[PDB]
Amino acid sequence: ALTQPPSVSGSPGQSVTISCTGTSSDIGSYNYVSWYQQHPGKAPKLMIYDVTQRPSGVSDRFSGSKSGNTASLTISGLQADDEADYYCSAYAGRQTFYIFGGGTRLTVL
Amino acid sequence: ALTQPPSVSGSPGQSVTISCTGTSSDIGSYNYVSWYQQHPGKAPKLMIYDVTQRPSGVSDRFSGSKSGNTASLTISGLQADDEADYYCSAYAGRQTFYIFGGGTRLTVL
Amino acid sequence: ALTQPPSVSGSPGQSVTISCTGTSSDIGSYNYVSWYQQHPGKAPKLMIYDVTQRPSGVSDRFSGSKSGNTASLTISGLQADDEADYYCSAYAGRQTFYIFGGGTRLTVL
Amino acid sequence: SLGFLGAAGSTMGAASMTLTVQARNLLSQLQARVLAVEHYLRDQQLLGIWGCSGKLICCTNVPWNSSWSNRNLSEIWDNMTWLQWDKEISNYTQIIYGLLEESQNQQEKNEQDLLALD
Amino acid sequence: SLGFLGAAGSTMGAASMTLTVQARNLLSGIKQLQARVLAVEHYLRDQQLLGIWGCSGKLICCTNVPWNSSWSNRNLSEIWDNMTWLQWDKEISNYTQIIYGLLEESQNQQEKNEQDLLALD
Amino acid sequence: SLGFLGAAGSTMGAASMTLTVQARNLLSGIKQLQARVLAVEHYLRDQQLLGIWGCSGKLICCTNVPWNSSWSNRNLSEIWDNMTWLQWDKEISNYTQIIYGLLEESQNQQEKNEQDLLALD
Amino acid sequence: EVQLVETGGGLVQPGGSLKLSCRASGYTFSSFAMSWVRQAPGKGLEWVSLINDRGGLTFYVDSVKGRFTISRDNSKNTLSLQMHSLRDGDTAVYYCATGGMSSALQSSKYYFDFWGQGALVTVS
Amino acid sequence: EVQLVETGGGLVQPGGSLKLSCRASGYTFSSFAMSWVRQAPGKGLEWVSLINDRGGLTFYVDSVKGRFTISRDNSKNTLSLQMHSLRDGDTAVYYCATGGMSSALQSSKYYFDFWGQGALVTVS
Amino acid sequence: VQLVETGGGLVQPGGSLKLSCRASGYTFSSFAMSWVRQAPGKGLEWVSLINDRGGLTFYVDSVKGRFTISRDNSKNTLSLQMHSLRDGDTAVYYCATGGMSSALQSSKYYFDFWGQGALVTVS
Ligand SMILES: *[C@@H]1O[C@H](CO)[C@@H](O)[C@H](O)[C@H]1NC(C)=O
Ligand SMILES: *[C@@H]1O[C@H](CO)[C@@H](O)[C@H](O)[C@H]1NC(C)=O
Ligand SMILES: *[C@@H]1O[C@H](CO)[C@@H](O)[C@H](O)[C@H]1NC(C)=O
Ligand SMILES: *[C@@H]1O[C@H](CO)[C@@H](O)[C@H](O)[C@H]1NC(C)=O
Ligand SMILES: *[C@@H]1O[C@H](CO)[C@@H](O)[C@H](O)[C@H]1NC(C)=O
Ligand SMILES: *[C@@H]1O[C@H](CO)[C@@H](O)[C@H](O)[C@H]1NC(C)=O
Ligand SMILES: *[C@@H]1O[C@H](CO)[C@@H](O)[C@H](O)[C@H]1NC(C)=O
Ligand SMILES: *[C@@H]1O[C@H](CO)[C@@H](O)[C@H](O)[C@H]1NC(C)=O
Ligand SMILES: *[C@@H]1O[C@H](CO)[C@@H](O)[C@H](O)[C@H]1NC(C)=O
Ligand SMILES: *[C@@H]1O[C@H](CO)[C@@H](O)[C@H](O)[C@H]1NC(C)=O
Ligand SMILES: *[C@@H]1O[C@H](CO)[C@@H](O)[C@H](O)[C@H]1NC(C)=O
Ligand SMILES: *[C@@H]1O[C@H](CO)[C@@H](O)[C@H](O)[C@H]1NC(C)=O
Ligand SMILES: *[C@@H]1O[C@H](CO)[C@@H](O)[C@H](O)[C@H]1NC(C)=O
Ligand SMILES: *[C@@H]1O[C@H](CO)[C@@H](O)[C@H](O)[C@H]1NC(C)=O
Repeated sequence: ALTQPPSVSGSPGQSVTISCTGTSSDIGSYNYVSWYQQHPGKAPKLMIYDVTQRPSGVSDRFSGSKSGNTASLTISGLQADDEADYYCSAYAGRQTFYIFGGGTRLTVL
Repeated sequence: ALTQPPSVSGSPGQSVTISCTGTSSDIGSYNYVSWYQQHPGKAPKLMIYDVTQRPSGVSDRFSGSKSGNTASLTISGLQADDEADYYCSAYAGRQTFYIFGGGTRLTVL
Repeated sequence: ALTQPPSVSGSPGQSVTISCTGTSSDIGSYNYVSWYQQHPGKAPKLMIYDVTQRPSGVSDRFSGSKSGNTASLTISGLQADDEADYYCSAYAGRQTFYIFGGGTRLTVL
Repeated sequence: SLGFLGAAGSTMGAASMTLTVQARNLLSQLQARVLAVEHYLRDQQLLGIWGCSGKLICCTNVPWNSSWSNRNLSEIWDNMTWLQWDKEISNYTQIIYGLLEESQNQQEKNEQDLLALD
Repeated sequence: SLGFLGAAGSTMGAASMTLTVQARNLLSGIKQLQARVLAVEHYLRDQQLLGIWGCSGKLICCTNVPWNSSWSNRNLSEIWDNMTWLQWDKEISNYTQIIYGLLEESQNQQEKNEQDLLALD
Repeated sequence: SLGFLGAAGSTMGAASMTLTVQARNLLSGIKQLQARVLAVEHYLRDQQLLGIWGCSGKLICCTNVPWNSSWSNRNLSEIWDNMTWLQWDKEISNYTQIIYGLLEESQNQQEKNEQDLLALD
Repeated sequence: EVQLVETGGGLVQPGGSLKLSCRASGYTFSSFAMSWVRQAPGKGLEWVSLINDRGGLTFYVDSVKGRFTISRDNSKNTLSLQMHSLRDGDTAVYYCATGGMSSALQSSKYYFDFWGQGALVTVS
Repeated sequence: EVQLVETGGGLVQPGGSLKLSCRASGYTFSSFAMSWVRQAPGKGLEWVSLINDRGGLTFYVDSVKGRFTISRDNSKNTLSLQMHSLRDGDTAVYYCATGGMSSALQSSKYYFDFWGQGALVTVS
Repeated sequence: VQLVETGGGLVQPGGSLKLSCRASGYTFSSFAMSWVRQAPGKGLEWVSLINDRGGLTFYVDSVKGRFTISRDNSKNTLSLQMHSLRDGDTAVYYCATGGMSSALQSSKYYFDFWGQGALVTVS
């Protein structure tokens, strides 16, 4: 249900953003939007939840926001070790619990 | 869901009927069938409600009937501002409250 | 709805299996599978109910079984068990009470 | 809020919005306390025999008979008060209650059968 | 139609149609006052016991507690068509408290599940 | 299984699992009749008050009244996990009449909305 | 073991109405749920409607919920099926039957047991 | 004389939002339910939304359930329809109307007895 | 926190397979649990959610008639029994915490702790 454009790229020291597009009944109606960072061979560790919150145990260079029916993940101090498949996840309601977009490959030159 | 014929016409002094056809969930199961008259450039006014009832101030030239899954607006004679776009409307239950048909042009020849 | 074999056959003194298959909401989730014998020109009569049971008045050599989403009627002997379509039926919940699908015109040659 | 019975002289469609004010004054010498408790429990039992267990406004499946009262709703709810209405239908109240009981009994069996479908 | 306890000797399937007749007769100097208080206390204890089972306001209340075959190994064609409520009450004098405890626990689980589902956005 | 009030010193989240243990101990010369009548009157006032709120027949009743942060600014991780019902009662007792009035008004609005929804043919 | 006798109707135009009925004998009618099952001349069996023993609960397939009404009279031992807005696709032999659902205090069935002799419905 | 006057907006961009404020006079505002009905320039009348007399209950067509909010203020005698995420297909005249529902104690109507002037809502 | 799945592949589609997951490092009975599907060439898909007590289970429509999720709070394990498996169900199935809170806790609607994959193939 969610749209996540692939082939996102950047460079160390520059900021990057990854977009996520949903609809009025899920992103617009709920604030339960989360982001995951999956390295190849590794579990998709949680990075962002509740749009603006982060869990303990991760760097604070990861942030995000929501507006309208869209949401985004922002990385400021991009590192070479941030090359990974990022996922957008959102709560859709009681009849459908969670929706995901496709994988977004973030590469760092 | 309501189909009614266009291009209804008649001479002054003659009577006409305007039909409205629906299904069992729109017309057959309910007596809440109404008719409206809209003049070009003006908001529609209520002319017939509850199949056989008239609003106060509306003359007795407008009547109507219901049979099966169809209903009819009967106009006895034709004069003055009878030339207009007429609409049928019906209660369609709790899931869809009201359904309107298309416009019927009534002209006085 | 319920898939049945294309009118299997066999010699008198041999047995046949008449399958009846469906989905999880028709067969897999319920044990209320019954079989009926409808002689041409006559009304159907109950032969098997509750998968394995037969009513009083019905002779032996009629039995059944169930595995997975497949139920079956085993008919042994074929002692003038003349062609009578051998319909299956299953309970499929409150919304879809009973389904019969097709039929099996068993012939005893 | 007007207070206890302050809507008694108001119309039924206005007094019907103050039911909790009346309800809270039904519970709050021993013979008087036991009598009040018994009257409260008899009224709650009548509500529980019907399907109106925990409700103050309860819609039922008993159709209204024109022989009980032939007034339209524009008179019963907008013009008439509860005292006048209570006087008008006293002669039929015991009939109406009986029908309410019968309706709930049928409903209970129907629900018991509807929950019996696998 | 048969009056209070008139169906006591009828089968329980037939006696189940007279629940309102039995219910209406449960509510209606020092001895009169003690008798009235005692009747009120018995009524309220039965109503509380129904309430903690999720059966408040109902005379026929279905539950989700399965019937154990050890409590009474009888078919419905025998319990409901060929037995009275008095004989049944004698038969399950034992295990009544087990059934009541299971009903209380099942209702506690149902209340928690309903609270979690209603709190689910 | 802790007994009557055994959960009194437990946290609110743990004490909410014993609602039937406390509920079943609320019901069970002229001095003793006064005591019994007062126990019945307190029980009935609590049951009527639950009924007014639309909570009849339930021990855990969810409502449509939003929580006002001025009544208590604690989050769920503090109220339910690190607080007992006695401490909560001490903190909320200043605001329980406002809460009760809001519950009564909310149920009256809910009953009117349900009656109007059931009046649609 | 029991006797079920249907009474049918004649030829009806599309959009008309037709009433079928069924009489029971040899058993207690009020003790069993009854149903109506349809069979097109060249097809198999299709269940159409089910009514419980008291007549209070009726169930239908989606295609007939707004067209067919099933009614029961336990004093006359009589069933009826009133069909409106009939189409040519409804031409079939209709049977009344004893079986189907049981009323919660009885052993579970979920099957049809006793069948009638059939009644023809022909739609032009 | 009962009068309804729409004082809402006009031209908006695709994806934009606006509100339509409808004033009413000549009758007791709190005693009647109200609605908004849509009519495209080349189509007939289409019902969009209705609100009860007390304002607690709102009903919509499926296409606007996640986009349109209808509310009323009985002290200001003001009806307000807030529209979000409008599409090019939503260009139409939106009529403010009184009637179509009653709160169970009045009478059965299911009709719109008063209509406004019609606000014109367009999308670039 | 650790989550260790036990599982394996399947041959002859149409059969059934039992998967399990063991939790450590946190109170198992205090958190909701879920299973999430990730095909090798696709993104993440949520499959099932069970609450902390285990009384409430939720599924996507495609597996409502196929998958059963249960949890044992005494052994701190999950058990997922998958019936009528098809070749299109080949994916890595991850065991994860979260997905809901039982009304008396702050809401989450996220999956924080993830497992390492059930590594389930269908042939
Ligand atoms: C008494 O009647 C007047 C006349 O309309 C009315 O305005 C007033 O509200 C009534 N009193 C009560 C308590 O309803
Ligand atoms: C109203 O009561 C009379 C009293 O005999 C009865 O004959 C009639 O059928 C009743 N009507 C309704 C609709 O209940
Ligand atoms: C109700 O009946 C009375 C008869 O006295 C009539 O005057 C009044 O107009 C009726 N109400 C309606 C809404 O027609
Ligand atoms: C109904 O309204 C009229 C208004 O003139 C009043 O005179 C009459 O008494 C009212 N009816 C009742 C029963 O109070
Ligand atoms: C009601 O009963 C009383 C006496 O019991 C009688 O005077 C009165 O006329 C009766 N009313 C009706 C409407 O039958
Ligand atoms: C007592 O038993 C007989 C035996 O047939 C039965 O007919 C009768 O109805 C029973 N009595 C009651 C009150 O049910
Ligand atoms: C039924 O009761 C017996 C008591 O001996 C117990 O062992 C058995 O587990 C019970 N059955 C169920 C299904 O709980
Ligand atoms: C019910 O159980 C008894 C016990 O023997 C048996 O005789 C009777 O036939 C059973 N009834 C049915 C309908 O199976
Ligand atoms: C109940 O259990 C006791 C235990 O000794 C036994 O004596 C008694 O007979 C039992 N009663 C029934 C009705 O089974
Ligand atoms: C009392 O407090 C201790 C603190 O750890 C806790 O473990 C214990 O369960 C508490 N008692 C009760 C009855 O909750
Ligand atoms: C409740 O909160 C509102 C703001 O949401 C505030 O205006 C009001 O005063 C609060 N209530 C109390 C009793 O302080
Ligand atoms: C939430 O609760 C924690 C304690 O569990 C507390 O430290 C924190 O400040 C609270 N947050 C709020 C009220 O926003
Ligand atoms: C709250 O948590 C602290 C943590 O040490 C504990 O000591 C205290 O007893 C807890 N309070 C309650 C009421 O359980
Ligand atoms: C409740 O109100 C009284 C009245 O002054 C005040 O003294 C007391 O501190 C208040 N309680 C709380 C918990 O604030």
